[PDB]
Amino acid sequence: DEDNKLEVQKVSNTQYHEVMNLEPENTLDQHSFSLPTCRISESVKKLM
Amino acid sequence: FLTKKDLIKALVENIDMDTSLILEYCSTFQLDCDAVLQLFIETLLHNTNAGQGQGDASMDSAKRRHPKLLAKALEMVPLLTSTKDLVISLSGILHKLDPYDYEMIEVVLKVI
Repeated sequence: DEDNKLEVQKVSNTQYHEVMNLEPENTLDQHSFSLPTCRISESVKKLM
Repeated sequence: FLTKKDLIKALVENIDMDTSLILEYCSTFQLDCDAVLQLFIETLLHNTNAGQGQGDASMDSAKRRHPKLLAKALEMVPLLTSTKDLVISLSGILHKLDPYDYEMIEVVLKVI
């Protein structure tokens, strides 16, 4: 509900321009948290 | 990460390092590549300048290093963007070099 947005609108009021001008070059090994390409049975997808 | 410069000395003292490794290390932590490379060349020549004097057998240990020193020094020169300060410091070191160390003069003048 919107009653918990009292602590949210106080965060979405900051204006920043020094952040979008800097892109960190830090990298991650994101291959360990995705699902590789495969062929699944349509029954499993319909069950999900 | 502003303190990540502290390793720059410790990295340079090692003879065997890749240049692209230094470039990516400087790029990751937002460090100037030209100053690090010129300091790397300065220390590369100073270590062999500081590797001499350990008796009368240091000449044989340095003579094999010198062609490798020049070969590794020549490749990073195109990677810099402003060598004016590097050349000025190299000229100062050359003026501080020994007159009977003609290999140092050969490598220094060729790098210039």
